[PDB]
Amino acid sequence: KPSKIPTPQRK
Amino acid sequence: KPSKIPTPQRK
Amino acid sequence: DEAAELMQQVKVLKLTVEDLEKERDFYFGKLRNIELICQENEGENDPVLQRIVDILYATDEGFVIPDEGG
Amino acid sequence: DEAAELMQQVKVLKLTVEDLEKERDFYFGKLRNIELICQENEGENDPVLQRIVDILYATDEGFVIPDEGG
Repeated sequence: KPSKIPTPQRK
Repeated sequence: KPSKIPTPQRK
Repeated sequence: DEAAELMQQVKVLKLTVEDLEKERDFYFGKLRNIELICQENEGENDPVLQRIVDILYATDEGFVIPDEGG
Repeated sequence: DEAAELMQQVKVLKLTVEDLEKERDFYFGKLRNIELICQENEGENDPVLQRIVDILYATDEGFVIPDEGG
């Protein structure tokens, strides 16, 4: 699934 | 808004 | 040192807490807007709204639901 | 005692971590199923799906979006 949803970076 | 969505209890 | 690990723990936990609750809060605020959006468009209860309410209501045993009794 | 507070901290942080990441994980797993559901029913892009994609995409400055560049 398309990783465009907001995240942090973290690790 | 209607507090039916799953939670923990916590506090 | 004993407390050196302990204080480093609170470091890692602070970090995990800040990573955790930053997302917990952000993600949950998002969830608040989906629940009432379902009642905004129940009227037209398309499949998405049947599968995302399943999402919102993805509860199981061991998990608490508020206002339990109807 | 110095370490007594520190070890109690990890207690509170453990507790906050367990409270936090239990919801962070549960809530986020729910979020994974909404995103692809939008592409399951884009076709019929009703208002809910316009306002919950706004939900899913509720990003702002200071917040990281993956796959940034289109």
